Amino acid sequence: DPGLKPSSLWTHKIIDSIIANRSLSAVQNFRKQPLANKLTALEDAIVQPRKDTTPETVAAILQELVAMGALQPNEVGPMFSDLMIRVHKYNSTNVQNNLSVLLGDIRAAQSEAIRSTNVGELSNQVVLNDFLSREPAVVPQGQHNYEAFKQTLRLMVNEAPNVTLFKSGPDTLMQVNIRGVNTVNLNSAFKNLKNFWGVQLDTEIVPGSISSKLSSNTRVLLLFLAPFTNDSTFTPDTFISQIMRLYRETVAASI
Amino acid sequence: VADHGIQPLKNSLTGVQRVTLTDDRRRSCPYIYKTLATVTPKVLSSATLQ
Amino acid sequence: MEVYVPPPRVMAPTEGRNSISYNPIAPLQDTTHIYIIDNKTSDIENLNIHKDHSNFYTNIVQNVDVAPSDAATQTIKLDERSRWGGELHTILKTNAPNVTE
Amino acid sequence: MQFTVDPMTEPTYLMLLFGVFDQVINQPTRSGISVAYLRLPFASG
Amino acid sequence: YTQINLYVSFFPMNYDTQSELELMLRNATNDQNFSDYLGAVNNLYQIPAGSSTVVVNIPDRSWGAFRGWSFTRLKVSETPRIGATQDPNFQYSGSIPYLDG
Repeated sequence: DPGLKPSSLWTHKIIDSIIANRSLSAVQNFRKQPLANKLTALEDAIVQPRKDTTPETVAAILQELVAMGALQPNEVGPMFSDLMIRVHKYNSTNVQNNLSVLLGDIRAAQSEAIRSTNVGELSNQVVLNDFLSREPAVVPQGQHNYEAFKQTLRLMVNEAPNVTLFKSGPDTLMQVNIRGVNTVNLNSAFKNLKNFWGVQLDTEIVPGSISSKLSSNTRVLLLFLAPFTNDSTFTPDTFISQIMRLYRETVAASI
Repeated sequence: VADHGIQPLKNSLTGVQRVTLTDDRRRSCPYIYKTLATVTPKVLSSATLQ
Repeated sequence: MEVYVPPPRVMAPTEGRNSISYNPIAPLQDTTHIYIIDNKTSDIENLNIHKDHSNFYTNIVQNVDVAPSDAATQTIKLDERSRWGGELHTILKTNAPNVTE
Repeated sequence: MQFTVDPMTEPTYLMLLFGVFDQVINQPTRSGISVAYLRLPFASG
Repeated sequence: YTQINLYVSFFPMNYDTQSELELMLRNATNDQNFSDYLGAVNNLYQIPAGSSTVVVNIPDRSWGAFRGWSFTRLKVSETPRIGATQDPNFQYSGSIPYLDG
């Protein structure tokens, strides 16, 4: 999208995510809401607000002419309001079909670029390179375990046999074939691992209160990446370099 | 007493309404003491689609 | 054995296509009548403080329930779906002399 | 509401202001703006 | 008044970057909404000379999203009436507490 599309449409979608397809997470968010936020989602079950898709369809083909290099990016400023002022005047069924056929040729032009190049084989990397983008890329107390953790995570995406690595709205999940607790939230695992990069195992009155703050989410992520690392990895005598040689030898021994 | 034809209405008729009454030469005529009019809405066309 | 189940009728909707809308009372799926009188323009202020019946600012709401000056400021909302049209019917009185300034 | 004030010597008003909300704007095409005024509770319309 | 001009200020944004912003602000989802900071409906109620009580009255309305009250007396000789073009009963040029605080 340019984008002309809003994000987080939960005020229109939380009520047919409970009735249709029976989401338990949508129920837990819905009971939490105040009474005013709750009544603005009960009407959208009854009547759904109809949105005009004309300016989103016209702006879809102005971005294609930029993508083909037909016109400069400063020209979709004036040319968009010159094409919307024409379809407001001469609006008819013969025009509304002309927008859809041109829009149908945009998706058919790029779906041919997907099947011929076979980028569906690299569908794991596209979701994953989008995830490692908005990250800070410079952590305090770390930065050699942090760079090496991403490289062993990109290695698991390419070398593991069947990883789906899909995403929900806000975050990115990751599903492997170990049944049960397949899924790992990669986003909330990097907020738990925000402080635990340059931690060294020196200051412990009792063992614990460092390895106990590792939640059950990010502990499973440290279990999936454990066979695909080495000792020529995370810098030695740290906290994360001794987890990854503990979880490696509880998988290489449990065979 | 007059009888005018159809003229299109606005979609939101406010509470306070400007009634300006003038002569041929764009001046406020002071010799009027009683004036009133009626407006009845009717449907001319639809601005829905197509 | 092929029992005819009739369709339940709809009771065509309020706030519809031709709906003169005012918020507390019920709307009208019809045509209506509003007035621009010079009896009112009285007890409303800041609209004519010294003004003739040439330039005068009237109230068209006629609501004796909420009054005064709150009958004004509220709008008679015609529908956006239809393009409307109004018939004007005026009544005049004057006392203009022959020779004047 | 029934207020009770001291008896002064000359007539006074009473500035009573009800706390309401007050909201408004799009430019879909050049040289064009449509607006929508709204305020609650005292809706102007 | 001798002469009166209006001044505006143009931000010199690059036309490539501006054209992305100009395309996103012409949506119906990116509508710029605002709010009056006071958020109030101001009603001036008459208190005559020597009287101690005043009784306000509001009939049945829809009171959704009500926020609160605020009240302070104001003298008639110091408070004008705004929306008229000229107030001949307002002979006062001191501080006006209705529009100043």
